[PDB]
Amino acid sequence: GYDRALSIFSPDGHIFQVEYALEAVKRGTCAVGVKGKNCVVLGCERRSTLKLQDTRITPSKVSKIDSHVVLSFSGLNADSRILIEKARVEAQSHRLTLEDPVTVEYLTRYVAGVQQRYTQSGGVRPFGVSTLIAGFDPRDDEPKLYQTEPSGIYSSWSAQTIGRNSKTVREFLEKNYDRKEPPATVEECVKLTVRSLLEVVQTGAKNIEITVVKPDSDIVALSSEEINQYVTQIEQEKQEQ
Amino acid sequence: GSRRYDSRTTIFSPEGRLYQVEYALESISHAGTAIGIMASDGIVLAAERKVTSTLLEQDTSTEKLYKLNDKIAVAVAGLTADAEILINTARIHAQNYLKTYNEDIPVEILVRRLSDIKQGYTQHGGLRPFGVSFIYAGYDDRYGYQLYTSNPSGNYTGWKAISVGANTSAAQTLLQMDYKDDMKVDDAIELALKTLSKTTDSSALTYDRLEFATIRKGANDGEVYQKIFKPQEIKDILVKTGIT
Amino acid sequence: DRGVSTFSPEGRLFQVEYSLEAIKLGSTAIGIATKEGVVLGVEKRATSPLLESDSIEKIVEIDRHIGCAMSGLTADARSMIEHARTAAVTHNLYYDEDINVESLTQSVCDLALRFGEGASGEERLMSRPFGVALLIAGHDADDGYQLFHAEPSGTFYRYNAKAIGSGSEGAQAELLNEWHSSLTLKEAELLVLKILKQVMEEKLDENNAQLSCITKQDGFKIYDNEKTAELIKELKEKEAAE
Amino acid sequence: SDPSSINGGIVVAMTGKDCVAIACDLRLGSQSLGVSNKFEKIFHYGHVFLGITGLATDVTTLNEMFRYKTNLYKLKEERAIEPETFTQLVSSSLYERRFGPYFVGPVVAGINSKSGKPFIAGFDLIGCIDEAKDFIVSGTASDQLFGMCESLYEPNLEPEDLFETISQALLNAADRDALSGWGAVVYIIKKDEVVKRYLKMRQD
Amino acid sequence: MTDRYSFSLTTFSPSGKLGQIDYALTAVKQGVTSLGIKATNGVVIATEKKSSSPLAMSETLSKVSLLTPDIGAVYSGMGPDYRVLVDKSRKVAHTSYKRIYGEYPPTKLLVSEVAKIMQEATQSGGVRPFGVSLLIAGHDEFNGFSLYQVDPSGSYFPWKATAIGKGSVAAKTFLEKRWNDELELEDAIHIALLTLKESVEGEFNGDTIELAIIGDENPDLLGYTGIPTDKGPRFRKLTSQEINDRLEAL
Amino acid sequence: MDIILGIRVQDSVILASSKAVTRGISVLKDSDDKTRQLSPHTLMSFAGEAGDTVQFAEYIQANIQLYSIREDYELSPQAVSSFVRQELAKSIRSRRPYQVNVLIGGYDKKKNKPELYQIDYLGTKVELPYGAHGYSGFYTFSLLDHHYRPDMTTEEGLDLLKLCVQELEKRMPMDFKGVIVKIVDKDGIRQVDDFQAQ
Amino acid sequence: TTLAFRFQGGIIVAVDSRATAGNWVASQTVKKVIEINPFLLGTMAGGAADCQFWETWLGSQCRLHELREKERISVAAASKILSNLVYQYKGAGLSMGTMICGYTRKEGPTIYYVDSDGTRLKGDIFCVGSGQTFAYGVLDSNYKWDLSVEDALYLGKRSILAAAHRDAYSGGSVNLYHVTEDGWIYHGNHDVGELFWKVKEEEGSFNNVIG
Amino acid sequence: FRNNYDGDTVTFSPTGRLFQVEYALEAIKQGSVTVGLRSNTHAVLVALKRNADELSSYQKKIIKCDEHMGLSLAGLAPDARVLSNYLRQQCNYSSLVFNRKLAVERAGHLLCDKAQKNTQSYGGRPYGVGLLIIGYDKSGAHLLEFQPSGNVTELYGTAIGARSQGAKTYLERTLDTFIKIDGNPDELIKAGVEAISQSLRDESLTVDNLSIAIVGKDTPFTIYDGEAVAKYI
Ligand SMILES: *C(=O)[C@H]1NC[C@@](C)(O)[C@](O)([C@H](CC2CCCCC2)NC(=O)[C@H](Cc2ccc(OC)cc2)NC(=O)[C@H](CCO)NC(=O)CN2CCOCC2)O[C@@H]1C
Ligand SMILES: [Mg+2]
Ligand SMILES: [Mg+2]
Ligand SMILES: [Mg+2]
Repeated sequence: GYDRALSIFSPDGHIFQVEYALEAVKRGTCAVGVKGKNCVVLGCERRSTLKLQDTRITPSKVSKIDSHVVLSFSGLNADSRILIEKARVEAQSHRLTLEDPVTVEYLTRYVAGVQQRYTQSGGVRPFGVSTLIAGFDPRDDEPKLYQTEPSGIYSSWSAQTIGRNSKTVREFLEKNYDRKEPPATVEECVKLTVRSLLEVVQTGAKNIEITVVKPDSDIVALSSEEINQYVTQIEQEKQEQ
Repeated sequence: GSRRYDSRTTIFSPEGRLYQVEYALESISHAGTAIGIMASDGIVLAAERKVTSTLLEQDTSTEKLYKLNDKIAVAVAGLTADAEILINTARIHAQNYLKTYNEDIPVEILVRRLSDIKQGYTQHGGLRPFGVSFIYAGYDDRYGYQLYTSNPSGNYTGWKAISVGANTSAAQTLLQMDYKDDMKVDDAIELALKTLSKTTDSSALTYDRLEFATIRKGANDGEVYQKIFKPQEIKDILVKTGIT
Repeated sequence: DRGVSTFSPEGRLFQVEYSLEAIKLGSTAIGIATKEGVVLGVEKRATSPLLESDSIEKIVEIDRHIGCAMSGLTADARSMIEHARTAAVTHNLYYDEDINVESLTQSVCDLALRFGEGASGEERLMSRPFGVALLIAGHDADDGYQLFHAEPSGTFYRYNAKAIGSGSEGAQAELLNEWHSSLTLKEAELLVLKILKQVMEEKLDENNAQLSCITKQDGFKIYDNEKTAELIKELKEKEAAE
Repeated sequence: SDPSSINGGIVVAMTGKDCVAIACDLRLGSQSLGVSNKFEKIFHYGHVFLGITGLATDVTTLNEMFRYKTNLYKLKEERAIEPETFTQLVSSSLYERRFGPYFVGPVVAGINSKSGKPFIAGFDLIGCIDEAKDFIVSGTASDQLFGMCESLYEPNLEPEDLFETISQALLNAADRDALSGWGAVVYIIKKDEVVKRYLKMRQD
Repeated sequence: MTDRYSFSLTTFSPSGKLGQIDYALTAVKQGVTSLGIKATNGVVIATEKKSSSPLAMSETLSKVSLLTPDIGAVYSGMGPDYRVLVDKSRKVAHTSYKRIYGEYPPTKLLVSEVAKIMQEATQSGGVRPFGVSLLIAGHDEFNGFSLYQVDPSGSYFPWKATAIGKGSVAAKTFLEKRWNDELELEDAIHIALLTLKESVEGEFNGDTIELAIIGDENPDLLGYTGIPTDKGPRFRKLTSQEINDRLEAL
Repeated sequence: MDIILGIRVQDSVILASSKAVTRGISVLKDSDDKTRQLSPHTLMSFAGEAGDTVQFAEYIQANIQLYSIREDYELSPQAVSSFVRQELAKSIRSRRPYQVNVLIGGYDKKKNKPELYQIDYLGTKVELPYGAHGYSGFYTFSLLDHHYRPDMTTEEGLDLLKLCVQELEKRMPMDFKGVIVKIVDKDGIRQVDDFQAQ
Repeated sequence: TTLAFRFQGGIIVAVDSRATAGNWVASQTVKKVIEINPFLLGTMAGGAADCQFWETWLGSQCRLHELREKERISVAAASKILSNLVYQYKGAGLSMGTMICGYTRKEGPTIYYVDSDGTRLKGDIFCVGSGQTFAYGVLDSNYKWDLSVEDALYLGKRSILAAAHRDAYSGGSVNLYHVTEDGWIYHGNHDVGELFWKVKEEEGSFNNVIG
Repeated sequence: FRNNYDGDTVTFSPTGRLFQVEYALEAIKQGSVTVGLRSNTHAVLVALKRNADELSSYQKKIIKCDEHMGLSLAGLAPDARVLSNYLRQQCNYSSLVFNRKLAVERAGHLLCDKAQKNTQSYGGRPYGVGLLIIGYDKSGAHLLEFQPSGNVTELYGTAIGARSQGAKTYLERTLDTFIKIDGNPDELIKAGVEAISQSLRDESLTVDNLSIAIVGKDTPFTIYDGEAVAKYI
């Protein structure tokens, strides 16, 4: 029944509900993705307003869509679950009918198409969610990184960040990422991600996760200590000066 | 037409918040306090009955602690009637999972589905959210003892100890103070009561204003038991912890 | 507020007028029709230098003899392009021939006014108009080479040349003078690049500006970055001459 | 063709002095070919037992279904469903698929926890209740079971005597039916404890 | 045409109140006083037959209603809301229970079903909440006698004794003094007639008072004989005559 | 019908499945793999009506693969079998039922035990030490009734199949073009590539 | 009578040109090959309408894949659209036996048999139609992987002629195709009318006929 | 006043008016001028087409509905597409079912009833276009004026759009002259051109600017554009 137009044009040509959806994304905990020569890395900050959690069962910020593609997000957590489930079903659907896993562009283009639809359908508000989608095409070694926003617009990024204080960490990456020589190693790619988060997180051992995605469905999340090492080396880079 | 009278319950503020969610959270902050504490050898649920009389039958009374499964329970904070609608569809999902796979539902799976239902009332349909927050205490053979929390926004998180409803700020500080990871169920019960005892908006904490549940794995069996404590059994455990 | 399909006292549909405003905030797009082909150019307009520019697809193929450039809320264009492609292929299936450029445009414009809250007509289930204009360009045996402007109002004009987006009223005044009936394809290429350079914020290079054409012989071809770079260098030397 | 004669199998139930028994064979066949010698036909929901003969897929599906329904029953009512009530649930559940029925012959058996009264009942495939005091029979050798039960059975048998009488009824009936046997199990049911026994029977 | 009211008319306010549910409780407060008392061997529900006009036949208006042969309801608030709730309550006792398990639902569950319908009117598109509170008194084999209160929100609670409507605050205070866990049914009919005398302004007799009990089975009210298991309904409305006999010993 | 054999030994389940695909009077293919991997330790073999056979297999596969990513966890063989049985038991009362019979062989990494489920197109499921579908069972069940032991090694298991396939090559009227043999154990699924003369 | 086989030099595709209405010969001048794109061929056997309509509809769906994904459709994915379509009409009485034959860089030369029963099979050698057995006879007893293009073309032609001769419901003429890295090449229309006598003389075969 | 009663078409004003309908009527006056007039034998449509730029086409104002009927538009072109499309179907349904050319009079009644439904139901909007319908049926030459209020009127001649009152005052005067141009199509068109040129001001009607249509006794509804109309400038 309920088909009230919630996303409409205002006199200055603006869709305020799509505008206000972006504001919910600004409020979201920060997330970043930097693609190396042979890898892509997703880094996501953890809040510190309430700490007595179970870190074994609390839903972590990077989701697997298929075995070769992953999706981090900033914005409303509950909204992000609905996009992830839809993307995970399109992954299996695509294999079933094409006999081949989705490309990263295809999976992105689908998620972008869903966000768009919820900006001109009666009875529904836009998703309060931007996504980073990263991975490798089947039998391909060229790394991929894509961004979607509530409007439904998408595009690829050498590196990018979304959420609270993304302004600051984009400035960092814009003067610390050389397109001529992308982080040649997995190690030095993870280093530039942690460095970029440490501009915003303010001393965060148990406030920074990293996930590393390599070709041929090779995805691994780093433990506290592994990240805790990269923090200890980066703070000795500053002090030695 | 009708447009004149439409509140528009599923819209964003200029700041990017969901009016009806925020206000529902406000509703839940005035409800009786509910506490979950997870130990090594079990989980405690405690909750405080908002408003009572000499004449309110406490024996045939359940307003805050409901069994969803034989391995999963919830403590409620908010509108009782709204909770019963969600508890009833949660009990059905658990049976649809048991019928389909011939295995009991993993706790996170049930919690995600209930959180997904709430999330819907937040993005489409034009109806008010459910003014309800749940503490889920459950066991399965993948993650063992699990304590989750869900709210009108459709968002869920896992916990070692957590509170919902009234005086959560005050309660969370007192748990963060005296919780340790090596804790035992009997320690947890004692912690759960102490906390309520100091966040209560009432004179004393008596047996007739309390509901209590434990999910233990009785060492003389090898299987998981749910105990929803009877009035006399809350009255016992109240004298032992030295609150008489 | 009030109805989404409501008339202003001046006899105009609010939501459609407000829609044309969104389209003025979009990146520029230019079209020029000649007897040797039709040329489509766009301003890419990346928001950051970390954005891989050639992931910006603001010129799409509809069929081999039809392509279109967009401007405004480009996400709204996806379902329009889907409808254009399905229509062109579905015409080919039913008549064993190529759909006319004009008829293709008429089919896209038939979506535009399908918005409302249950407007007494058919079943227009779409909350608002589209926030994007299209320059549909193509060739057919009947009416030769053709450029069309497709607004969210549902109207569509044929132009000899047309600009849409932020730079349009400036660019249009320039096309008015420069266009004649006996331009070559090469002339129209330099002319698009020239007018983009004028009305773009950034300095025009082969990364933030994309060319394309449609010729009877070769169909619809997006120009790769090397070919466009040589045409920017050619422009600069002709401007430096006099 | 006849969905009642593809897999084969039997169930019987008998009442005694403050006890009931329900027994079944273990055969699961596909026409002449025996396939499984472990297929049990007697389930329990609390203290109420249900045997189901007929098309084996439906036997499986109804057990899953009455587990589902009795589970939600216990959550809402905060007590275990009683035999008399479970009978009606089975009846109404079967009648609900009147024009596409489950090809089964169900049999309820148990003791009322409040009255101590032993109770049995059986049903046709669209849920007509048959509530005899004495005994209930079902499956491919029903005829045989009818003649064994009618001849062997007397009222007020003690559990240990009842066990002999239901065992001799089932065994001697299954050895005259091509689609039954391959082993059997007997449940003796009293107010407090319940004893399950596997019988030694001809393996042909 | 077509219900285009597909959106909630009850929404959270910035203070976290539900506007329409509070306003419904206000409408229930203006209502006439009605009460309930649970004895050891029965339950009594009672209210005043506030006759709108003396030309009106007060008998033809059942404020107290049989839901199942062992359950009864009474109300404070808007009588039209009650009348359709009793109609839906009797029919849900059949479709969601008696047509499945072949016995009448227990009190708590039927109450649960009433509560659910009242909650849906709190949340469903294009409706207001019901402007009543219900007091439901019943018996079932496994829970014995019970008494429940149901509010416009859908919330319900069990009571030993309580009142709703106009003089509830004072009626509740008077029941606290006089209630014990040893009361016989007669003792509770007496306390109910006392508590209801404080609420009534004008005449107080059998023709202004509507009072029913859940108690012993009434074989004489069954309609047929020859089935021993069937002993007849526990619900019995008291006659105009029966109330007056007990008023002369007040 | 086609040949669908399964046998559970000490520490593995072995599925053996005929390579022939025959429309009418012509053997179209002689190398058909009548099996889909559902999860890394659960395998499903299938025979039945021309189209339905693979359509059903690939549909189940997609659903199990979906469940795996969503929960980042592998369903027990018991859980997969119960899902598959229920899907068939719906299909049987639908407008056009899937006419497909399946064996599910899986290794339960929680119980550290192999499991073999046989399920017909009606939704009839049973756990067996050894199983078969179509006419094949008329020979193999009495054979295995004799030569089977529950404590057999995977190597013995394979000799017990070589004995079943020879018996079928002797006495059955169809040329089924030999079998493809797959082992499901603690280490996942591998294809015995040399069964052509083992 | 249609066949497709895979060898060293790509794929050979050969089809008869006869349409029947029972024992009435409707045509001897029919196309049984759909050229879907420069690298994709579909063969037609069965109901004339059913084959023509749905293989034309496949042609559209393949073109729609190129516009959407800016990539030539895989043989696997092309065969599977037709396969999945046909499977929705199962029981309704569609009748088609078809080979989807094509080259992609990713797959190499690939053949899919797809039939109206739902059956979808990859393979090196298929023969489809009332004439299939006659064609298999010649093809299966001369096939090597290592044939020259010239010899493989001939074997394909000679295998349709074979079935044109024996099968009352095949004939007219042989259409020949070769599928390489560079796409399909058409190797002409050969009227069985003149082909039979040229082959019988040159080959010394068909000794059963008086000539 | 007006501000509170012009939200939607389901709301009357206190004086008894429907503003959404009047606003829709307003879109017509902003539209380019078009003329209609008829004798006893032929019926003409002369429309002035309007171009956005000198680089743009002069948007098509005349649509053919059957061999014997068509119409000129002024206002929203997309609304003239939906209404002309509905007329094409009704002319088509009349031919296929009854083997009968749809009467111009009955085409009028059907447009009227389609426009009216949008003016009495919430969520809808009035059509934002005026149409002049010419036909030659069994009762001879006809001209109709359609208004989005749902009012349709059979006339000898009329005009709608911007400055339409000039052409309308001229036809009101020329009535006894042009009505008697029977069996002379070239003279009825001339008196149509001389009518529309009474409502010019900006420019003079050129070759790719003017649009003419004719229907009558032995003349199928045929549209003259460009070079074809050069002999009337
Ligand atoms: C090699 O094996 C060839 N054998 C010859 C032939 C004719 O049997 C056929 O299968 C051929 C397939 C080609 C024909 C040319 C167009 C591309 C497809 N089939 C026919 O020619 C077909 C026979 C046929 C009829 C009916 C059915 O079952 C419905 C199956 C096959 N002929 C027709 O369909 C005729 C066309 C000319 O009249 N029409 C009808 O049969 C009309 N009825 C069809 C069924 O529905 C009712 C109307 O080629 C193979 C490759
Ligand atoms: Mg036997
Ligand atoms: Mg035997
Ligand atoms: Mg022949």
